[PDB]
Amino acid sequence: TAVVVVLCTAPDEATAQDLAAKVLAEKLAACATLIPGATSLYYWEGKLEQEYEVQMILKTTVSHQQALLECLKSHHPYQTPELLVLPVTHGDTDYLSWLNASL
Amino acid sequence: SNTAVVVVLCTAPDEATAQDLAAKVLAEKLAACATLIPGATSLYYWEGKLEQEYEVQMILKTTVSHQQALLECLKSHHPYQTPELLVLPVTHGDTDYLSWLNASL
Amino acid sequence: NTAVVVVLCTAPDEATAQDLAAKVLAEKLAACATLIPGATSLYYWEGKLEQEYEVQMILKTTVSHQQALLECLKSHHPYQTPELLVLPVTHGDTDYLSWLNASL
Repeated sequence: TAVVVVLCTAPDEATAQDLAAKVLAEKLAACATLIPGATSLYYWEGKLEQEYEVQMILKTTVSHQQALLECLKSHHPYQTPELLVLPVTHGDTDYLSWLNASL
Repeated sequence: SNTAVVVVLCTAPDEATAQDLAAKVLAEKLAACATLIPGATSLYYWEGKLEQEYEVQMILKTTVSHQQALLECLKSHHPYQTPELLVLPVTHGDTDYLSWLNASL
Repeated sequence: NTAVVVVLCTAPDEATAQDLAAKVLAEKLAACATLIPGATSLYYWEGKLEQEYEVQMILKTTVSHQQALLECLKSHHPYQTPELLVLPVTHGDTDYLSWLNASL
């Protein structure tokens, strides 16, 4: 029942949008915030890369994190996309139960 | 020594609301600073219906001793019924920056 | 694999954000950097409600490199005391975390 935030990035809004809609429909996450207009830098096969991406912030619970990450990975176009889980130590009571009631 | 700090996530319907919300909690000294990232889209089922709304992502910084009050303040002034209100722990940061946040409160 | 963390840093503009990112990536203090332009930073400064348009940075590194990353980011940052906060990562895709660790 403990809530966690999940970070993921997608190559464009379309991919991010149905990636979100898919895990939401599967009830593996209660909410998804998409932030386009981003840029990520990193090395890949020896070269510094700079890609345009959409930042995804999903909310779920510890109990569903593994399943959410699996689902996101399988549907994600990349082989190994960004999939990170951050802990939440506190939140509005009403928002937390709505969120739990949604999974 | 500095009190532990936290990051608060909250979304507002538009830039004007995000700004009023931020100014309010900054004035109340419940938040040291706030970052507003407009252009966001939130997807979630609301009462069985898949919604897709334009949102302004807010990231507020404060200390653990003010988090409870910050959330309550944000909830009161927020137009939404059940606004997103989550708190993430900051396990480390630049000492000087952490002092400024503490001093600001 | 060492525990992974996320570092938040705010830059005054894209040029600075990208240079900071390129720099720490080259020094191997971070494995990835996500830059989000168009962000607004509100806070009080000696009586004035400051409203700066800045760039939100999200960097990925490990706990064994967090201090060095912060020190490199700070000194290369044009500001004297920029936002530098570390958030813990409690879990993640095994292959992604392995790649983050391998990158450092």
